[PDB]
Amino acid sequence: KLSEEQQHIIAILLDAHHKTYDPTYADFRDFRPPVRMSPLSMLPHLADLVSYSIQKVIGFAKMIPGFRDLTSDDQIVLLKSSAIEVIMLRSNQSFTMDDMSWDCGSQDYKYDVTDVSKAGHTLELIEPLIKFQVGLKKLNLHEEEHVLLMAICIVSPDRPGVQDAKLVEAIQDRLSNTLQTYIRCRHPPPGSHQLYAKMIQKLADLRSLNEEHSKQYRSLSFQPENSMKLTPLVLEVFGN
Amino acid sequence: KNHPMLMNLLK
Ligand SMILES: CCC(O)(CC)COc1ccc([Si](C)(C)c2ccc(OC[C@@H](O)CCC(=O)O)c(C)c2)cc1C
Repeated sequence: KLSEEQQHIIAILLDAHHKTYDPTYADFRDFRPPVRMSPLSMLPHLADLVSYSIQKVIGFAKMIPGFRDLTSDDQIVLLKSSAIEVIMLRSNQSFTMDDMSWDCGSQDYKYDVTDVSKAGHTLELIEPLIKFQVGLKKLNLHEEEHVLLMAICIVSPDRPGVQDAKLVEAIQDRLSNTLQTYIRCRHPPPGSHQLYAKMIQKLADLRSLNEEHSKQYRSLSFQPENSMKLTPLVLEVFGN
Repeated sequence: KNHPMLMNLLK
């Protein structure tokens, strides 16, 4: 019982994802190369990767139905607070549970816990990050549910600094109703409710992952020798 | 507290 508006929304989000996610990872060749050999040897490569993904998340967010009906300040607030979470979400497409790594094409662009360690982060973040990727992968989401979850995570009225929270909620409500209805067409109860509840829990997990990444990013970026290796976009989005 | 790069990408 997907309405034609709900079918329209899913078609829009699927296309937006296909225009902002490159499964070939061809643009990785333009990043500063990874050094693995202590110095934060993977910070330059991973900073470029994160910077590249921030751009993709902005491109995806712009195509969410209703997002551009918000003020520019609310668009900025929603993107600044959600960029880290959407990166963790969209990274799950490359995550594989064979060796707990993000496989993006080749061994050069295959990242494990030690590579994240090589960017300055500790297990306080990486251990919660890995169990998130595993639990998300075990859901075996359809691409429809995946792109809906990313959009819902962006248009969240539960963000500090939001001005028109009621408008943000109304936009999220139709994405949420679209996701709930899509699940019901593919899963009878109670499995239908067990899936949507686990997806909302993943959004809750991202909030604590958001908090821990910002704590470690603040300690890392406070050192000028580290922030020198970042990009201007990362400094703007992750800093102010 | 100003985001000229995000604004440019949002435009
Ligand atoms: C620089 C700031 C720091 O904190 C250092 C100060 C480091 O931050 C880091 C470091 C590592 C990770 Si990650 C979860 C191992 C990861 C994996 C894969 C991936 O690829 C996305 C690809 O899916 C996009 C493809 C496309 O859109 O075409 C991305 C983006 C991230 C995340 C963060 C936030």
